[PDB]
Amino acid sequence: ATPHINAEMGDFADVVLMPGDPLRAKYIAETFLEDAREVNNVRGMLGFTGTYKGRKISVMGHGVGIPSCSIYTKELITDFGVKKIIRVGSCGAVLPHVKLRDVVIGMGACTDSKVNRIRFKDHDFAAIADFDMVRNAVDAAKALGIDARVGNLFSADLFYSPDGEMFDVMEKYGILGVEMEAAGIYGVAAEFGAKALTICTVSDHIRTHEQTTAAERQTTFNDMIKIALESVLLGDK
Amino acid sequence: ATPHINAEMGDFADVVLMPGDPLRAKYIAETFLEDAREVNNVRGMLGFTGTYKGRKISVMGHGVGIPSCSIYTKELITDFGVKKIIRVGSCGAVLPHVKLRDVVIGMGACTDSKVNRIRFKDHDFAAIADFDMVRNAVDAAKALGIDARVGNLFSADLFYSPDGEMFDVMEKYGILGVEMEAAGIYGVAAEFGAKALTICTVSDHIRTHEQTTAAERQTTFNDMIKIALESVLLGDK
Amino acid sequence: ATPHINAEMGDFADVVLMPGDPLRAKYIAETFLEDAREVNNVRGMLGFTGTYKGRKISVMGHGVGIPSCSIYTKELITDFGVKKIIRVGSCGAVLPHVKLRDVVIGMGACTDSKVNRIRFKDHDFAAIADFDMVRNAVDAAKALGIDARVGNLFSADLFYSPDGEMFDVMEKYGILGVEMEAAGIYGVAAEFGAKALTICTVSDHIRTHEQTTAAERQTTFNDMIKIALESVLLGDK
Amino acid sequence: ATPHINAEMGDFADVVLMPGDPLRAKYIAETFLEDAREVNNVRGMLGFTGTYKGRKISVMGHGVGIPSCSIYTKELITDFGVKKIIRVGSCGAVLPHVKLRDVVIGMGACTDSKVNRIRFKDHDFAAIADFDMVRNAVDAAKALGIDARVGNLFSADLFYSPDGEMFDVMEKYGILGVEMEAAGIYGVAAEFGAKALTICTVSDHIRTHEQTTAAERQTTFNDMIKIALESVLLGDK
Amino acid sequence: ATPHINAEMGDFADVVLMPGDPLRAKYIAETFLEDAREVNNVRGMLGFTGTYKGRKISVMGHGVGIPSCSIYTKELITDFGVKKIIRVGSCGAVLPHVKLRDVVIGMGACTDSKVNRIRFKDHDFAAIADFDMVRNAVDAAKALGIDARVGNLFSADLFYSPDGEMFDVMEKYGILGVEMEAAGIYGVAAEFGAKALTICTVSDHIRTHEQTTAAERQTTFNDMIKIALESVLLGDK
Amino acid sequence: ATPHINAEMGDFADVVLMPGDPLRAKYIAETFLEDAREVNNVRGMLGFTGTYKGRKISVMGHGVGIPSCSIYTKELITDFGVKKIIRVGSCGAVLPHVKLRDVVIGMGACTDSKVNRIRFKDHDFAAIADFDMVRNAVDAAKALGIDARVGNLFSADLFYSPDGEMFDVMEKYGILGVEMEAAGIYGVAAEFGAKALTICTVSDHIRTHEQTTAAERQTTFNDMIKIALESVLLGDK
Ligand SMILES: Cc1ncnc2c1ncn2[C@H]1C[C@H](O)[C@@H](CO)O1
Ligand SMILES: Cc1ncnc2c1ncn2[C@H]1C[C@H](O)[C@@H](CO)O1
Ligand SMILES: Cc1ncnc2c1ncn2[C@H]1C[C@H](O)[C@@H](CO)O1
Ligand SMILES: Cc1ncnc2c1ncn2[C@H]1C[C@H](O)[C@@H](CO)O1
Ligand SMILES: Cc1ncnc2c1ncn2[C@H]1C[C@H](O)[C@@H](CO)O1
Ligand SMILES: Cc1ncnc2c1ncn2[C@H]1C[C@H](O)[C@@H](CO)O1
Repeated sequence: ATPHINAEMGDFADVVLMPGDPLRAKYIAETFLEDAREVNNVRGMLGFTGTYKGRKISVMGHGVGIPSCSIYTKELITDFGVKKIIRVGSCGAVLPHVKLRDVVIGMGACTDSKVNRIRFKDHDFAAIADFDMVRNAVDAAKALGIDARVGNLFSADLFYSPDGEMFDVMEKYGILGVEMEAAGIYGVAAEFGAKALTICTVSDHIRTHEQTTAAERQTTFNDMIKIALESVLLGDK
Repeated sequence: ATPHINAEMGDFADVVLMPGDPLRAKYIAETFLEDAREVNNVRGMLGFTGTYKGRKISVMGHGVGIPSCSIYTKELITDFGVKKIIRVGSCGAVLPHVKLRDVVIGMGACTDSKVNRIRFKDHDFAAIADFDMVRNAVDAAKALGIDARVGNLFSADLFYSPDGEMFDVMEKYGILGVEMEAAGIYGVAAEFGAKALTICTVSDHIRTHEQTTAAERQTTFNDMIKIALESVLLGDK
Repeated sequence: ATPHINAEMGDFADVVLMPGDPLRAKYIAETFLEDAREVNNVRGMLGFTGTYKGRKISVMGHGVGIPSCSIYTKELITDFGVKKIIRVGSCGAVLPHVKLRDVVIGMGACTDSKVNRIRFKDHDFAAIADFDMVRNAVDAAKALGIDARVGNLFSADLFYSPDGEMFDVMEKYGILGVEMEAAGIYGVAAEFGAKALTICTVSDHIRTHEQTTAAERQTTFNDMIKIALESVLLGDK
Repeated sequence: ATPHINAEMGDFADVVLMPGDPLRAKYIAETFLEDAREVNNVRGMLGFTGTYKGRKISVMGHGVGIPSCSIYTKELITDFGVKKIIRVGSCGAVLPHVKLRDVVIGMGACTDSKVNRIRFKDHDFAAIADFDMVRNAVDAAKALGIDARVGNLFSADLFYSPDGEMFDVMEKYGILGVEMEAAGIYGVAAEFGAKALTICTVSDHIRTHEQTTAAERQTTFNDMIKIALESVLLGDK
Repeated sequence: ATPHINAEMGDFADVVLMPGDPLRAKYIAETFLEDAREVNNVRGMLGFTGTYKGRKISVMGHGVGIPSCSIYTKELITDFGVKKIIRVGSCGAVLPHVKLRDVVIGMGACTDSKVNRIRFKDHDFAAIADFDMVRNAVDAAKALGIDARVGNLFSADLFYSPDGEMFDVMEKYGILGVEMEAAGIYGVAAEFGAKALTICTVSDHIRTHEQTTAAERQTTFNDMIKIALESVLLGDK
Repeated sequence: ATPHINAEMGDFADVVLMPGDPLRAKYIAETFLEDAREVNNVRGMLGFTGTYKGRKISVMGHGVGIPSCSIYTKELITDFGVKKIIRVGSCGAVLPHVKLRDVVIGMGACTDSKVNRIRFKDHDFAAIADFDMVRNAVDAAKALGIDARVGNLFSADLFYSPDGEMFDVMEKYGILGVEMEAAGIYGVAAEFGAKALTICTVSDHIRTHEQTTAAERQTTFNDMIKIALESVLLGDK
């Protein structure tokens, strides 16, 4: 057991999907996983383990922010033998052509956090996902009839940033989505020799304000989970 | 309502206690508050509002990490008229004389996060608590027969830091406890003109390893809540 | 003796009040101290030792700037057994509400200097004063019927800064006064294990642009001194 | 024409392969391109344009260092309509498993330079290659039965660094190869909206200390070129 | 008059020699200048104006540290028509071959202060002296038969630096002397359009720990003054 | 031989003139040196050795950028006995009074590169040239009747800087010319124990956008060469 995970080696699959909303852990378990079992409840961060088409998979939230997800991803890697971590969440878009409900795959992740500089002797560490996982997610999406967008995400420490102009810089450099974990998870993965990938659906615009019915979300959300799960099966091949 | 708080102005008291463990919100509500009511459940972050000796008070978790707590504290201040925020949690000690179960009041808060530099034009912003709140907590503790320790806390972005030596620097500079929110909350308070204070009980040593029975914790925890709540009443005077 | 202080262990009291102007030290000693004697003259940085209501007390200028006061405070602590240092000076206001002749107690101090970053491994070190000393100062003020504002000061390296935009930043984040020593003195207090406090009187308002020099301004300066001196008496008890 | 390129819009193909050694460009053009003609000679930075299996292709050295390649890639993109840039060079390994003659595809690139910080408001910009170009390169390698490692490269500013400790840091975080251009080229691609990729062959192992120069090493260099050229053909389809 | 100087235009010469210690300014005036007249006493920072071989000259202390010297140099340049500032202070030696009483001309000045970074958008500003003034000092020394090393000085913010290893870095890069003003004075000269030069007398050796001993605190301190004064005459010619 | 130079000790003179463009190195050799002999061709970075008025002299390109020039200067200093490096390149003017064809002597060199910060523990290293070499150039110019400004140069990493406003900062602080090597060369000279000086010919004006036009690309470029060569002779004397 670890400080934030009351479980033992083997309780988690070697692949773990992690939503930002804690409530989504249970939802994913009862909707996509078979024969699921609870493996953690520490601090209310419910963790589950089951199988998807025979493949063992676990699901558990990571909390909002690099600090929070750095804890869970780290403990899972070093103490529970986790090899892959797929973050499934939302993101705000700064580009005009990126619309709500669009699926973005963060091959890379910029950030204004200092965690990676702390790790890389104050130099620039390119926080990146595992290449194979990226391609697995892209193909999985294609197979479902979805055209995902692959590029850079921006992991912000402040949802309410005082530097509004930074969003302009993000757009100017091709940032596809703004979230709050990617860079941190990728940093942890590199630090402890694991693999990671972040998949997000555009929840809103950081310049205007589009609209998406309640159904659209729940539907696109299921689509994102399917992409993640099927990407794992492609990876196993 | 806000992105992370599904409530309206008035649903929260002007004073809010915020634990790091989400589960503690409900516990505090049913143990110390009277006539409590649920005011939020978004993303599973239960929020409650009641009265303590006639004084209106709300309680709700803030999540682990500066990013997470910066969201909640901000939304509460700007959209729900909150004037005071008291964080109640745990902390790791680096000083030999600071023992487990000790109560530490963070008058100041150092950090390795970049949020404050982002706010202060890359200069040094002294993340501090409201002075009156600090003295209210100190006196409240005294009245309960508890000698609190007042000084600097260190808000770390990484629970599992690669820079072990930094803990040596912390000890050399009088850091009383290492946690993961203070500096961020104090930053938000200064940014939006509110008042904040962080109170923590030593959960462990970052050099050795003492011991505290399960009872000791639950007991000292109740003590910390009492200190916080009574400090509010002293502030009202 | 030291390179900057030509005196011997014992000449100084364990409590030293330090104004920026060395001629101000002479003023303080002759005005408030009984049986005072000059204990230092090096570089014209006058130092004195006498008694206030029977208590042994010393006063000595610290020169302008963090680099200057860092030397004198350090030497007083490591070579003259000084346990407490109270800076009594002036500052410029940036807050509309902060008026001329207002007494400000710097519980914390922000800064443009990099001295604390050098000390704190390039991270954010919250330069704060000793809690008890702040409490004694506030209680002393109250006793004298003098209102006192407790908060953050800003220790600038350049009295004539090339970027006036920082002033709006200070105002936005609640800085009570701009001086040039507090942050440095607190760094030294932490590094060498001593206690320090900074008290200042608003001599000018950078906002409406206005200085203060008259019987009223000189009356307020004396009040600050009285606050400092009486605060140590309360501390002794 | 430009200050560094004495040619006209149309002389270069929309895809340019760029080695660090200008003499290497001559080698590539004569070895793989048909009906190739020199399109630039300024500063001895030879440039050529020809066809590979009917496809118009150009090759031109980029000089050593981020500052050098930043100029040429920028000009090619903004003044010569170049849409894709493929860097084909060498790198030094730090990972025990990465062997000599191994082909490394830099999906991302870390760095000691501050060029991207200047571009990204002093925050962390993840310098990454174009996903499709990386995918085409990997598929091309596969077709040639050539194994290829996809990951992070490290673009150093100093071939002779004063701090060898950074090498252990690179190894700990999985850097596949150390070169001196990738991070800069990716920054330029992002700033000016173009697509770029860096491919390299391990010419030396900084670990066991060993270079590679022979028929086998030259065979591997040609494979990298073949990979690059064939990757563009796949992209066209 | 200015904030820190009670005088009027014309009270100072167009060239001002400035030692860190006000008492040394007084010594210089009484020893080298004829018709010496005190022009300032604010904060005890003595300033004098007189003649040397018919040439009007001023000498005034600047206090310890960059923040202090920046004030006086600025005011002199913008309100008193000062064209040349020649600092005549002391310094600590780091190089083995540099001994006490040695004269050093700082054509350049390194520093760990943030003032120049504040002025130069966080980039590296090479704080250098006026070339003509440098040559004048060299020639002056030659004529007087006094040895003088021309090179880089280090302007430290902390006389009692917590980073001892930095001295090794200074030595490796040939820093001739360690003081606390050069880089700042040069920053002001460039910002406010004036010329400056720093000349120092090795006061002590940082390695051997040998301070200014013997009656060699005069003649040597005088050599520096002689050179500075004679350098001015050469410049006038 | 070295990694980037195919030659042996003795193949180069103890003094090497270095232009950024290899072709200009070739021009210098054939135009100013007798018995010119090509000593290197690796990567096309032409190097030559011959005699000028009886004095053995070498000239070799260093490529564009700090990373490039650092390599060649380093290798020459540690493996070929080079004692003096005199860069003879071009530069862009920011000051209104500086016109094309103007000669500039960089006694100092500012920069936005991180190389010196890497060498100097993130502090400010004043990248300066060798004083004697500077004076030799001034005197040489005087004798030849060629005007020359002695001052600060700016070594930029990005020829196509995204920060246009920085040019205004350069101008305000009197930067004579903008190039891409000075600060780096000086960093190497100090690190590896050698002497260097950078002389540049205003190639274009950053404001007016006037490039090197007319047949004035020779005689002027020659003045620079004449000064550099004659400065060496003076130094030998
Ligand atoms: C403006 C902004 N910044 C950061 N994250 C944002 C955002 N707008 C939306 N998000 C998304 C992604 C986060 O992970 C999530 C936080 O609730 O919402
Ligand atoms: C080593 C370390 N770092 C940061 N926080 C620590 C810690 N040891 C204990 N804590 C405490 C305070 C945090 O808020 C909490 C996280 O679960 O545990
Ligand atoms: C407006 C302002 N800025 C910086 N320092 C100030 C100030 N007003 C007063 N001071 C204080 C601190 C210094 O020690 C001194 C400088 O005049 O007075
Ligand atoms: C070990 C090492 N370090 C830095 N750059 C290296 C390298 N091995 C190869 N390179 C590459 C990138 C440059 O363009 C060039 C320098 O020799 O080769
Ligand atoms: C060892 C050392 N470090 C820093 N500054 C030093 C020094 N020795 C002498 N000085 C100089 C510069 C200051 O202005 C002055 C303070 O005593 O002496
Ligand atoms: C305008 C400008 N900016 C940066 N470097 C410049 C320049 N004009 C000329 N140069 C110089 C220095 C480089 O080594 C070379 C590149 O063309 O010319």
